[PDB]
Formats: sequence, C-alpha cells, structure tokens
Amino acid sequence: IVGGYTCGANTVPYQVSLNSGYHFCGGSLINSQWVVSAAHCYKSGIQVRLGEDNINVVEGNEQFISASKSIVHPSYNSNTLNNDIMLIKLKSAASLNSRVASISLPTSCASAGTQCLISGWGNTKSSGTSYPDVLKCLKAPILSDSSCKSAYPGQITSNMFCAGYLEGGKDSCQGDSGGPVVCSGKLQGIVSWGSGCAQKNKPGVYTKVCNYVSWIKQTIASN
Ligand SMILES: [Ca+2]
Repeated sequence: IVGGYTCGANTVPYQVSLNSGYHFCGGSLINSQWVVSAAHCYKSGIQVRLGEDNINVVEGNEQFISASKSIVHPSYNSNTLNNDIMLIKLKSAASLNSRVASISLPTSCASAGTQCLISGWGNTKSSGTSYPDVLKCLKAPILSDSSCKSAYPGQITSNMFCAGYLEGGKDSCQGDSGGPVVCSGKLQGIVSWGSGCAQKNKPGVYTKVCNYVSWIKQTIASN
C-alpha cells in the first residue's frame, strides 16, 4: 500500500497473509474454513496466516493453518486477469474471535464514489521498494466505469473496477494482491492489478466480487 497508514493491530480481522515460506499475497477470510484471494496469487503449498499484524514477529494472536485445496475461478484468464479470483480451503477451521473474523459477501455491487478500505503488506513505494512488516491500510473511492476504461483502454472487463486517485500518490501495490477491498462492510473487491503503483492516471484495478457470489456460494457448498 503506497500512501496509506498503519491500520493498527487486528483492526482488519478478516485480512489474511498467504505464506509459502514468505508472505506473498493477501486474502480475506469469508468463513471459518474459506479464504477469498486473487487467482494470480495461486501457488501450490500455501499456509494461511490469520490474526497477523507484524508478519515477521509472532505476537500471540496468529493462527497458522495450511491450505487443503485451492480453486482458481473456472474462467480465470491470467493474460487479462479477467476473473482474478480464487478460493482457498483451510485444512481445519479457524477459531473465530475478536482478532480473526470473517467478512460478509455482498448482496449488491458497490457504487462509484463509495470509499472502501484496502489493506495489505505490499510495497509502500511508487518508485522503488520498501515492504512493511505491519499491516497497512488505505481508504480509496471507487471510480466510474468510464474513468476506469479511459485509464486502461481495451483492458477493463465488467468483472473489474478501478479505485483510487488519478492524481497518484495513493494505491495498492505488489504484495497487496489478493487482499480485500471492503466497502459498506462487505467484500467488494480483490487487489488485482494496475500499471505501477500510485502513478498518475493509473488507478488500481480490482476484481468485482459481487459478480462471483453465486460461484463462491455453490463452490463452498460442494467442497
Ligand atoms: Ca505476526
């Protein structure tokens, strides 16, 4: 997250870190057994880390649970990142508590102009590299479809939305991928892509979770 703020420990209790020997993506806990993340975060061998604040210090509220199954969306296209969504099943259910909690799936799609909370352990620099240890947060508005398409001509599908600031300075970034965009208390987006981070006229692009709720619900009823 570039241009964000330190969330505060366990104030985003649905945020997970995906670990394959190191943090590599975020995710969102949607019930005690299942995480939503980006399909481009697929790796074999994933351990889900819940209750994290500093990802490099065991502070006492973590739950580390191996994935048993990962399910990339059936129509995921890694070239365009259309349908950039994946489900991860935990080997055992998390213990839900004040620091480890699920986020609701949406009923309706969020609106342009709504301010959402984006979070993660990704790079904090637009130019260059610096990865924080503690979780970072950013409030960013959903942009109109027209603005999004103008920013990325020929690249935005109905399964994507833009959020952020066209002047630059504030955005998600590498290492935030797969993490949550929460608007009106529901999971409306997944950190997916963007041209650089926080550059002028190049807002973040996020997977439109409201289009996936029936797939998520039938998949978790079946696995
Ligand atoms: Ca920790």
